[PDB]
Amino acid sequence: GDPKRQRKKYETPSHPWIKERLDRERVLKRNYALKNKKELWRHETQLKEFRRRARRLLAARGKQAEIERQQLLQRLYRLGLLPADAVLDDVLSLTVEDVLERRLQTIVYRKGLARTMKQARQLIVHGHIEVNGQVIRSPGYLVLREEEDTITYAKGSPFAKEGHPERMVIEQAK
Amino acid sequence: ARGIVLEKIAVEAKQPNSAMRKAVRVQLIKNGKVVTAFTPGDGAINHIDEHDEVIIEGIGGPKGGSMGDIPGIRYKVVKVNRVSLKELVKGRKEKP
Amino acid sequence: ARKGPKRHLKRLAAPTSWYIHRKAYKWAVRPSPGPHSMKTSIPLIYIVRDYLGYAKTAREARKILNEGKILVDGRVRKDYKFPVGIMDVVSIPETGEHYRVLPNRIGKLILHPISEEEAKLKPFRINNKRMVKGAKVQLNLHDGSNHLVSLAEKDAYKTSYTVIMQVPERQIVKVLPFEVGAYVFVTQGKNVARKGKIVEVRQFPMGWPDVVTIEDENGELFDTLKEYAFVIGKDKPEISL
Amino acid sequence: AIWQGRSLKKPSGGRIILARKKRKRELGREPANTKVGEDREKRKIIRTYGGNRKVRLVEALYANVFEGGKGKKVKILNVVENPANRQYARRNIITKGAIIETEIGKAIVTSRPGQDGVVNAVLIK
RNA sequence: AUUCCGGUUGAUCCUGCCGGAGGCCACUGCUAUGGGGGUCCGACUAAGCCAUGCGAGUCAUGGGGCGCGCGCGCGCACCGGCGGACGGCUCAGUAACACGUCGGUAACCUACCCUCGGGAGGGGGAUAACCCCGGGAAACUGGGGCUAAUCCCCCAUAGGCCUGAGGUACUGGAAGGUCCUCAGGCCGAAAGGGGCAUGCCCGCCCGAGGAUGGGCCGGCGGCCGAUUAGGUAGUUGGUGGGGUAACGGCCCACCAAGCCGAAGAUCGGUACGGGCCAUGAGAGUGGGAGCCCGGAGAUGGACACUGAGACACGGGUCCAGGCCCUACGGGGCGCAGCAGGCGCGAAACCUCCGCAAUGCGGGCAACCGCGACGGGGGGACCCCCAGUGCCGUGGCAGCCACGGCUUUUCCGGAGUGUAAAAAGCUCCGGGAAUAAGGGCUGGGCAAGGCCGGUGGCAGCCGCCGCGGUAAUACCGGCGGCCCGAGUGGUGGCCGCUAUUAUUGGGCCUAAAGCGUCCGUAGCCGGGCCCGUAAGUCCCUGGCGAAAUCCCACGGCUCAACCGUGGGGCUUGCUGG
RNA sequence: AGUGGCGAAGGCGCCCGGCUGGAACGGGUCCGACGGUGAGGGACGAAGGCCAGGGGAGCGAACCGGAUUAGAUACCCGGGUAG
RNA sequence: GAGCCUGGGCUCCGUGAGGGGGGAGAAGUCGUAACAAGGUAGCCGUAGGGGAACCUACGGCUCGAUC
RNA sequence: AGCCGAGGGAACUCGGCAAAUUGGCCCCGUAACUUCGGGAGAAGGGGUGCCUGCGGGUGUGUAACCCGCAGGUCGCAGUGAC
RNA sequence: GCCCUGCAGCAGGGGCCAAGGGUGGGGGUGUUCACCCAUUAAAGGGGAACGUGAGCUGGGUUUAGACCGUCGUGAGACAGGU
Repeated sequence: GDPKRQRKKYETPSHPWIKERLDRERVLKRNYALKNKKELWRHETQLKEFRRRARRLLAARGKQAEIERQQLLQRLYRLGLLPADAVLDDVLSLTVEDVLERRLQTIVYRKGLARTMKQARQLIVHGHIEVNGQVIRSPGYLVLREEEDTITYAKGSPFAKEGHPERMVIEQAK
Repeated sequence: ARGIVLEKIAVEAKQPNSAMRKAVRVQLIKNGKVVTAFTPGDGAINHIDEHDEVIIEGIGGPKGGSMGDIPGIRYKVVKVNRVSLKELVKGRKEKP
Repeated sequence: ARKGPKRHLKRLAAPTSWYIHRKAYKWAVRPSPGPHSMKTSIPLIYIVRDYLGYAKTAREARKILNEGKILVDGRVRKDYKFPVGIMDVVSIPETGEHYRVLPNRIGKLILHPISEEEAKLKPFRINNKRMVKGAKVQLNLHDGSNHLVSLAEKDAYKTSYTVIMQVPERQIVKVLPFEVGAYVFVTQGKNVARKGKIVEVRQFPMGWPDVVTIEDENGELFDTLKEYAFVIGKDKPEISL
Repeated sequence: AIWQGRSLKKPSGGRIILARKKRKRELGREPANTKVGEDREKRKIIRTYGGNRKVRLVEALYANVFEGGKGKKVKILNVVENPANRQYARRNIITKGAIIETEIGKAIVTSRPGQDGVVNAVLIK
């Protein structure tokens, strides 16, 4: 036979030039300061996988189905998309905006460590941000629920200084 | 496919169009068979001499065949002596 | 087309019963023939290097083995291809360590630590009986080994009984019979590493093997092959499990 | 060469094409046509597939004749009535199932002398 | 996303095909900053052709010699032992018990390894190295003298095989299979060698079993063709034999007339098979080079020696075909092993470093070797993560300027890393500095009714259709849209397609009911009672390698990747 | 003489007699699922055409004439071979 | 049992004096058979005839109009 | 009127005239074309003696006739001449 | 063996003396002749009752038989063919 090659983790659209879809995606890209459509598409794909799993597992019989239900709910809880008293139908009410909320760039903007999303991106990429003690330079990391309150400036980093000029400008917004 | 040019020619467009599409006869180095190929562009035929070598691909049509108002031509020229017709026609590069 | 026997083993084609990283390298150690089968045994170098950790490389492991520091059933073993299998005792006296080789419930081979008083005994299942020249009886055991007994004491030994022996000298003590209240440990199959008490034995015609019905601690009843049922006691394990 | 490995026709009547060369382990050898000798008896020793041995008897002079437990060694005269081929009694060829004349009468051969190397026989009534 | 849009008319509803719009693979135009991971890179065409050098050795704990040193050691070729039958490459042939799965051998072999039970007695011989002469262009090779062994030979004893007659100890589902006794015969062992030291280590032979690795047999399953209908003559079977490691028309003598086939034989065509892969909502359709298992091959075609194992991938003999050296007397070689060059063709990399890791062989070991393997180098192979600036103010409606900040990337260094390097990682210094394109712009289909030019010519065009002097459809400028380190073009498979229809199509008039009837096989078949349990359903035992698929957790900054567990896959087989 | 009837279809019309095939109705008659369809295979099958033997009134392919007609190898008219 | 020679059987390929049909092509001629009762209603089957579309005869259909 | 003829093999001649070649029996195998009867002994290929032994058919038969097998052996040659 | 030349050489062209020797083998046709092929120094031609049938051959030359075409009422004919 043939061996398997590595495959993409995102899916492209069925028709390229549909106006409603173009408008929606233009708004999202602009507002979350994304570089391409690949990123939006890969987050959409994450959500679609969660939904397909829930659809398959809903009204199924056996031991493994129960195990996998509990695993799915625990994972969504741990990622910060559902609460604990969540049932499996609550997975079908999720949107891509939740998954876009859960990325570093967005959280760094929402805490006040940056004035804008593009500034947040540059901070991350240049190495000025730490999570749970560890520098992470990927603006699509998908922060976990128990890592959020540990996000700060990196120890060795100019912005660690209470008197840096750009940090003064940043704090002036809050 | 690679081939050598034998003769430059012109074909009449089907009605109700009126034009002479420029073309060239090509002998294939694989098997010696002779086919007709189209030269796209405005002036492309001025950049092709005889005994030149040429690269041939499909013209793009229903069921892998003829296209548009051209009668009975199935192929199209891509390269002349290892140079692109697009660039020759524009004027970037020079034919060797 | 192959013109003779193999001398190489690819690591993806290695037995399931091993703890081995199958994608890290291309080759694995091919086991030499010996006391157990390929499906019930592992080479010594994997024990010395991966299961225990006293060496990081094969050269170090081979030096350890050639210095004469590892015993198997009380005998010095220096070949890195030697196969170690079920019920074998691995001993390291410079450390005082003593292990028994057994299977998991998944079907993999593990080392269970034991004491020095129990590292002197090893059980053997009798797999066959022969008459040999001199009107003597040969017992063919589960690790491929053989032991001689007399005529007069031939009816005390049968082909699914178990014999406990002092290992370097091979002296018999405490024959254990296959019966209906005997305590059993399972070595192969879907129910590997389950234990309990024999409840019933059924036979079949035309070459098909015999089946045994067993009762576990919690009262759950299950079935396996008689040749997979290893007797270890009358009502209590003579060894630790 | 004596191949001895496989037939080239199916039981339906169809032709088979051998998809590989002949292997050394498939082959055979020529028959020992054990004959009644005159002066000396001859044996060949043959090396076989696993380093093993066979003994071919090529000329026979004596025979071991058995009569209800007891055995006597005697000399072979005329072969009589080999039922495996018509020409063999004329060529005085001994095989299993042949009837022979000995000093002590007629006997049926029970051994395979091209495999075993001896001629053993049971006396007839 | 279980989807529709354009095209036959002056207008309409239908049938039906073409085209658009998505994915993967290969070639190609234009363009290109960085790191990481992986099973990618002459498979499609020539299983075509060459030069240079490498890819298989090791043992002073088997033996003699010589040399270099200091009775001890270091080296050189030689005799001898083991290995060289694995590894690696390729898919020409093969429609077959070749492959897959379940079983069987009570019809067979097995060096290296394990266990137990037993042995090592007595005698002989030669010859390589070495010395004296050489022959021949080389490839190769003659005579005489001398000498060792774990080299070779003989005798004996153990032991092995055949047959006949008895007995009844063992195993097993089932025995003359093993055991005991007798008899007649054939074949017929061994290195008490080596090291240490005052018993131990490494080896030799016989027997019983196992393991490993194979040979042989059977049941079930897997492409197209009827413009291929009869085929088979050791062919089907029997008796008796030979040969084989072993069953067997495998081969022979004799006796018969059987074997296959319209449920497709035979013949031909095409092709290595599977695990798997691509695609799709699925049912399904198509493929099966790269990783694993199996099979076959080494210029084409045949035949043998040695060995546990070969009719031998770096060995032998012959014929055909080609090539090379030659003092012309004669000799040598096949690149489907690695790197390199030629050619064929649309189409595919360095004549690099190393045995440090994984393994193999040899060796008591210490260690040696390995174009396997590992490491780097080249290449728009597949996948993951990023860059080509950010903030504020004034002016417009993304840009200019002003003022600041940062350094992922860039340049230059020190450590760590590494077999050695390199990259990567930590730190230091400088500095917005070093880094966007391709296609489209009439409708399908997102985007201009703006300028200059040309003028039914020139050109565009998947399809519909534009252009004929006012061009939103040609060329170009300026603007704008899509995607973006990529974006377009050509060819193939899937989907689109309910245009192959089991799910799920049609046949009055659109393509389509044989001119009508009888009936063979097959398919479909009324109601009740009794039995059976083959199909069918449930439960339990033994199998269906790993990789690849889904889920969670853990280790690389996350991720791709790797590991630990739980399921699934193998279209199924078999005991109850 | 029909919008009629019989027949598997093709197709079947003066009267009388003989031989024969099938269907419908009526039926507390008999058998007791014997049924449907039907690949391959077979039977029947308008006109016309062929073989052999007869017959030949009317009609009439081919052909032979006369008109029409720009032309007439046709339509119209008069004869006529096969059938 | 190679290879050589010889007589055989399928398949593919490459050429041939001369002959035969088909398909496309701004545009050469002869007539006007089919669409209206298309100027003799059209069409099926068979047979004969004719520069060519066509004509005639026997049997059939309406997918044929007017009183 | 007859026999042989090295190397060539129809160059002879209007023309292979004349001469040569083949030849009996058994087994195998057999084209186009066809009025399906033929063509056809198509073509083409193998074998054949003597002696020693075994077997079959009919038959009452070591009377007589006919049909097969195996082995040994000699020659340039076994329908050895006709 | 010599002479002239629009004769450099190799060759060509045109003339004089000279008949001692040579001038062949094949394909289609009855052919002589003519045409063609490969060689060759060249492959000259004429006369002798178109040399040579009391030397050979007998293909041709329309005696007697027969067929086709054409001419002729016909019997028949043909400086036509077979």
